[PDB]
Amino acid sequence: GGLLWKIPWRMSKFQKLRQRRRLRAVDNVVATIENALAKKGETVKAVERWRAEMPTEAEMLPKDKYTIFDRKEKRYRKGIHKLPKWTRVSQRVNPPGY
Amino acid sequence: GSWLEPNLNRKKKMMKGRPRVPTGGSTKGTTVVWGDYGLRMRDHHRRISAQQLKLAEDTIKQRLRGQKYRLYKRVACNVGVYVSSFDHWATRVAVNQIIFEIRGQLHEQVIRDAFRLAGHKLPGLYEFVKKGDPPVVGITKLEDGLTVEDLKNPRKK
RNA sequence: CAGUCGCGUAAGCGGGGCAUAGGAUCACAAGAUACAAAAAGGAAAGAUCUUGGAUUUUUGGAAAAGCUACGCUAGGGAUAACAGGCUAAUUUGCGCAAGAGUGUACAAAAUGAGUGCGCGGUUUGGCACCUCGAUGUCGGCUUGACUAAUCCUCAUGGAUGCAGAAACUAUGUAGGGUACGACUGUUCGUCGAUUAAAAAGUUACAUGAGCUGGGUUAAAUACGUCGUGAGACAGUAUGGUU
RNA sequence: AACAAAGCACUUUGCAAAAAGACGAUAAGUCUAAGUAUUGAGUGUGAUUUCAUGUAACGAUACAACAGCUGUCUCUAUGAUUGACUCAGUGAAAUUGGAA
RNA sequence: UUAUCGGUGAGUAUGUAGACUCGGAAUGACAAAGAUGAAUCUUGAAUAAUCAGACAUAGAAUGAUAAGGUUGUAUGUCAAAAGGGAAACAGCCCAGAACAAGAGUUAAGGUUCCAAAAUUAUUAUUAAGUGAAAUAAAGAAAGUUUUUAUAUAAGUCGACAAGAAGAUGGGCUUGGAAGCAGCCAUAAUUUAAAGAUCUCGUAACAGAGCACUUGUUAAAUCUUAAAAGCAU
RNA sequence: AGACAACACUGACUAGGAUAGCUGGUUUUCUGCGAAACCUAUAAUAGUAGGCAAUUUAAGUAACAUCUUAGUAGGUACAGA
Ligand SMILES: [K+]
Ligand SMILES: [K+]
Ligand SMILES: [Mg+2]
Ligand SMILES: [Mg+2]
Ligand SMILES: [Mg+2]
Ligand SMILES: [Mg+2]
Ligand SMILES: [Mg+2]
Ligand SMILES: [Mg+2]
Ligand SMILES: [Mg+2]
Ligand SMILES: [Mg+2]
Ligand SMILES: [Mg+2]
Ligand SMILES: [Mg+2]
Ligand SMILES: [Mg+2]
Ligand SMILES: [Mg+2]
Ligand SMILES: [Mg+2]
Ligand SMILES: [Mg+2]
Ligand SMILES: [Mg+2]
Ligand SMILES: [Mg+2]
Ligand SMILES: [Mg+2]
Ligand SMILES: [Mg+2]
Ligand SMILES: [Mg+2]
Ligand SMILES: [Mg+2]
Ligand SMILES: [Mg+2]
Ligand SMILES: [Mg+2]
Ligand SMILES: [Mg+2]
Ligand SMILES: [Mg+2]
Ligand SMILES: [Mg+2]
Ligand SMILES: [Mg+2]
Ligand SMILES: [Mg+2]
Ligand SMILES: [Mg+2]
Ligand SMILES: [Mg+2]
Ligand SMILES: [Mg+2]
Ligand SMILES: [Mg+2]
Ligand SMILES: [Mg+2]
Ligand SMILES: [Mg+2]
Repeated sequence: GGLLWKIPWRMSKFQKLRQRRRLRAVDNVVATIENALAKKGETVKAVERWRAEMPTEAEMLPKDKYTIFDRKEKRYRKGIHKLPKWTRVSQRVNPPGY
Repeated sequence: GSWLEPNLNRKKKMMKGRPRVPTGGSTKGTTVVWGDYGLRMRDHHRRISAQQLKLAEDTIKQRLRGQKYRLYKRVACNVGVYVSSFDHWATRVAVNQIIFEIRGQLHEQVIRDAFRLAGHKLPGLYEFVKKGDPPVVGITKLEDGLTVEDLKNPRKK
């Protein structure tokens, strides 16, 4: 190609700090909504699905926070900053073994 | 037919498709089922041609000629590649899948040299595999008690 | 729902086919309707309903062959004659890895099948962002600048296959050179005789507001081939305001 | 090298009222012709020789060889004039979105 | 009579998938009730422009798993959207500009200097300016670190000294084959050990090493290999 | 020789009578809302028509959007043989 989209393949230590803090901020929203309902003895299907199949920032591996699964990459991994609107989208789980 | 020339019609054109990319825990084709040693494609998923697999077999036969061995082929060329009309037969292979297998009254080091020379003729990077080692789920070998459910578990840290 | 028929003990079923592949209007023609009837009585020609004949097959429905290199106008440049841009299938562009084999012996002095991993942008291509100096996209002249994958000159490793000499292979290195003529429209090329050697590529054929016109395009004429013909031709020959 | 050309060949024309041919919104009529088959018109060929082809002669046609000649060239130098250049007089043009 | 050729039966055997789907998501779709919400919806009347879109991400078709190629789908941006970041930038990452003021509060992104803000703390690696806002590959190797094993005063590791028997020049083979052209065998024996022989060598013997065995020197976290991270 | 017939000739000059789905241009300010490059038909694909649908402002709304809860249609990813 000729149109230059200068996107580095890896993130900087400053972007990683904000990715860590963005994952840790979505945990407080799900922990606030999950505890607010438990006091009322209530539950939601989407709040129970999240806690089941999604990990917290303290349970994620570094490669799951800064990378995603791309079948067209050599090692099936791609920088998470390559995902559209990656800053306002949730992406924590990748296919097993990849 | 054969493993290099299927019993299919060349006129009927096929779509390109894509090799199988198991994203759900499958381990099909990643273990040695018949022979004692195998040749694993350990880097990426490709589409191998019938000319590349025939040269790989000829390579192993040339190195192991005059010796007693049984070579099993774990792939078949059932994909018609049409390069503008029919061009050749190819096969789609996933990652960490066995290509060949061997068994006989040979030395392990003598077989490594055979599979090593066959890993140069084929495209991509290959790995010598023994019988009894665990399977591969994606690009992760299930070793040290690792199971397919631990790779699916979100909590890994 | 009304009309009135079939089958069935009855319940009931029947407005063709197990489902999915058959075009109107106009005109024209055959039945019915009793609407209107250009003074009036009739009629003709109209109106409603039913129906028929359609590669109406360009099937929402024209009765329809070409040439223009002498072309004209209005436009677009959906890339078309060029160059630049993207790609790298292919190449007369290369490297590396591996080593079947050749080398009396002995893989790696030399040599290297079919292959794998690559660089690069020269040839033939693909694409079409882009209208412009082109179909041999290129030749000669003048004048360069740069590259290094080296023909000559300089330093040098290997060579049971380096005794010497010559030559081979490879590593450094682009300072300066790489001429002259004949025949080929051209570079492609081919040869002659010298020479330490008579190597390549990039620069919009590097360079026509620097030259040439070998070219880049015409109208004339003859011949050849194709077409019923006008004409066409990546044809051939002579001539043709740069 | 094309057109014409002399020569040659073929078709047509009997002239009694209009010879054929050409022309005439379309005729009278005119050229043909004050001509008559050795006449007129049309068509192709292109003297002659041999019956497309070979010679003499001719060509600002195209091409080749040979001899001479020379600044075409090896390889340019010098000289002359008129421009170019400077002073005085007169005084254009294409072009130009705006320009540090 | 065949672990030869094809065929048949059996297999809860292995793989293959656009026109196989027994199993089977998420997503999206339809509609009901309640709640919330910025009127965003429908209808009536009046009445437009537009009908080569482009790129990005995912997943395909096509091409050659080439193209800033061509063609569907999902989502967004540009088109018609300024501002901050991406050195410069239609399409990417943020965020939707009515006008001012403020060391105001933040996004993306950054904080040695150009240039607003850390030469801010903690633990490791790299020595190549690798790298530092656009990853060239396979591969090579006493680069270096860590981990997992591992040798060790019963002397590791390296070096040094000597030995490395006999039947036997194994049989065949060939002009010659004596461990070492090739063919076949290569159970034994005796020793501290010693392959009917791994690399040379001879026309063939001979001859020199190795595997193998003893001793000497000598290590008190100091041996060897594999894989992983980062470099060449 | 498509040669010449007075700037013009593959049919001159002059006067009278055109069209152009194509190109270019279309002039003051403020305010509100705000698209599309898709489908169907078309001798149509550079056009046009009907939709979808932008705007104006009236009448309606059990309107429309989103979520929750229960239900329904349908076989992709995956997985399997
Ligand atoms: K003329
Ligand atoms: K608005
Ligand atoms: Mg560019
Ligand atoms: Mg390979
Ligand atoms: Mg009447
Ligand atoms: Mg009457
Ligand atoms: Mg139609
Ligand atoms: Mg229709
Ligand atoms: Mg275009
Ligand atoms: Mg040999
Ligand atoms: Mg050299
Ligand atoms: Mg030497
Ligand atoms: Mg010498
Ligand atoms: Mg010098
Ligand atoms: Mg040139
Ligand atoms: Mg120029
Ligand atoms: Mg002509
Ligand atoms: Mg002719
Ligand atoms: Mg002349
Ligand atoms: Mg004659
Ligand atoms: Mg007459
Ligand atoms: Mg003639
Ligand atoms: Mg003649
Ligand atoms: Mg004359
Ligand atoms: Mg003056
Ligand atoms: Mg495109
Ligand atoms: Mg526009
Ligand atoms: Mg912007
Ligand atoms: Mg910066
Ligand atoms: Mg402040
Ligand atoms: Mg500062
Ligand atoms: Mg650097
Ligand atoms: Mg759109
Ligand atoms: Mg139009
Ligand atoms: Mg099912």
